[PDB]
Parts: sequence; C-alpha cells; structure tokens
Amino acid sequence: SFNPWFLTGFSDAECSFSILIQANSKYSTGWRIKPVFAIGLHKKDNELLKRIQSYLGVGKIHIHGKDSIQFRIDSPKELEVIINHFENYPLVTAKQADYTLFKKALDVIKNKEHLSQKGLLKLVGIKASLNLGLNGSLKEAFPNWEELQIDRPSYVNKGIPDPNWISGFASGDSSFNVKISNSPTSLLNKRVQLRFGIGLNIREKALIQYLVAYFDLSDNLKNIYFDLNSARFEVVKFSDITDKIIPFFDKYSIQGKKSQDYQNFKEVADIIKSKNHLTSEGFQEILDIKASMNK
DNA sequence: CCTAGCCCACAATATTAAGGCCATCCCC
DNA sequence: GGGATGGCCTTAATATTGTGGGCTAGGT
Ligand SMILES: [Ca+2]
Ligand SMILES: [Ca+2]
Repeated sequence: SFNPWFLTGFSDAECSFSILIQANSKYSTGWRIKPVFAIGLHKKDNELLKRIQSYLGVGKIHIHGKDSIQFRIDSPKELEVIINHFENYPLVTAKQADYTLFKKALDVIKNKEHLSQKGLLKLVGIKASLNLGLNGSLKEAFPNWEELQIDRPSYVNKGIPDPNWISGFASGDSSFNVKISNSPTSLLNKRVQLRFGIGLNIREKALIQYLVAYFDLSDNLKNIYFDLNSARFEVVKFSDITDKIIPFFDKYSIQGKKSQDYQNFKEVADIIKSKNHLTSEGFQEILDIKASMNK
C-alpha cells in the first residue's frame, strides 16, 4: 500500500511537530493548546498526501497558501496513529528530538493537565526547546521561561535503517539538477554536468557521511563539504551518477513532484551518455529540459 | 461557557537550485 | 595539448517548515 520507511524518510525531510500555545482569553488559562503534525506541499502533490492520508487512515488536507496544501493531524486521538508509526519506524534525523518533546507535550495533553497552571508551565518549558522555541508573546507572559526550559534530548545518529528511507528523504530533501557552465577550451564554449546533492544543517554531519558511504561514493574523502552552517554532498562525476545514483533511484524511486525532475535528469543523462551534448542541437535539448525542471 | 474539530493562510530564513572557474584527465 | 570532465567554492530568490488565527459545534 505505502512503504512505511519511505513515510519516515519523507517525514524526516518534510514534516513538523509543533505545540502551539496561542493567546486566547476565551480559555480559562488565557491560552489555547494545539498539537500539530503537518506536511506542507505544493498543490500538485495532493495525490501523494492522499496516499499518506489513506495509509494512516487519519488526518485532513487543507488549503495552505496560494499554491499549497497541508496534511494535518491535530487531534490527540488521531495522533496516536502517527506516534505509533514512528515508534516502529523511527525518525533518523535530529527531528527526532523535536518528536521526543512533542510526545512529552502530548502526555500533558492527553491527561487534561494542560488546563491547569502547573500543566501550562510544563508546556512552556517543553516548547522552549522545540523548533523555533518561544515567541515574544510567551517570553513576556512567562519571564522565568529560562528556568522552566528543558534540556533538548541529545541526538546520536544510529545510521540509515532501510533503502526506502533514503528515497522518502530524497523525495523531499534532495536536488537533481543540470549544471551549466562556460568552457573556454571546449568547441561549444559551453558545458554540462549532472548534479545530485543533499544539503542539510551541520548537525547532520554524521548522516551526510552515512549517506555518501551508502551510495558507495565515500572513495577519495571528497565531494563532502562542511560550511559552518551546512553539511552537504554533491555528486557530479558522470560515472558516479550513472553507476551509483541512478541505479539506486531506479529501484527505490523518488515520489511526488521531484519525480518529474528525476525523469528529466535521466533524459539528460541519456543525452550525455550518447555524446549528443557536444552538438548544439543536443545542448539546446538540454537547456530546454533544464528550463522546465524544478521551475 | 469552555473546550476541541476543522479550516485557511502568513513569515523569515534554511533550503533549493543553480553558476564560476581552476585542476586534472586522456586520446591522439 | 586540444578538448573535454572533476571538483571546490559561491549565491539569489523564495519554498519550507513552522506557525498563527478564527469559525463552528457540543456537552454540561
Ligand atoms: Ca527538510
Ligand atoms: Ca524539502
């Protein structure tokens, strides 16, 4: 029906676990509490989110913006489903720490304890270390938030669990693109390369290393980059793309809007492999393909 | 009244999708 | 060594997580 590791991979890429504490005097604490699991996608991926909706058997899909939709689960009863899933197919990235805090928050909630002052203070303390933390509104309303705040759970990376996790994740958080460049020394005075990359935040250094080892690219100790904010890898060696990247994703396939892109990626790979990118007709073919990708 | 169900829609910054150009390879 | 690819480094414009707000119903 729907591979469960892909779902965890896609969720590592795309989901978010929020606990919203919204100011509202119609409530007895002055605050409403909203637990939200959410994946936001372009309107073009409504069918992917519908598949996810049936797989889980819970959740609703709503208009999210001019050309976007959101799959949302906000009920504590229905969130039992999404929690059970991840207990069985755990998040691989640091998101797992946001998830752990979301669980703790949800216990306060399932026990109606968020409707007391003691419970609210607990949630502020949990929310302090969750995603973007407290807005200004909460810091004003709870000046002692620093003391309430809880230790972010520490995150040690235990590895890639299943090849489907990779395609789930890559479906949301990888890039397939055409790298056009000037070439003085070539007869066309222009040049093409294919590029597959994944760019994450530096706290995922270990994951980026585990990924490059998984594809069998780790050879040489390079094409991996650690900027101060970003850990990244990019494959541009045509043989590496042809023999390691494509064969993987032919088997564990990219899903959603990025598959239209993977498909064009391969079209271009077919043109290069046949040396037709050295003719101007072919190089235009590629430029035309490129224009229509990711855009 | 006091709550959650359900829905639409913004924010700012991490991400996504590239682009420049030196180093290096190899068929010839 | 002409003609091509590999790889390190850089970056803009805005999707992407993450969030904010309000209408509604139902129990008590
Ligand atoms: Ca992501
Ligand atoms: Ca993504």
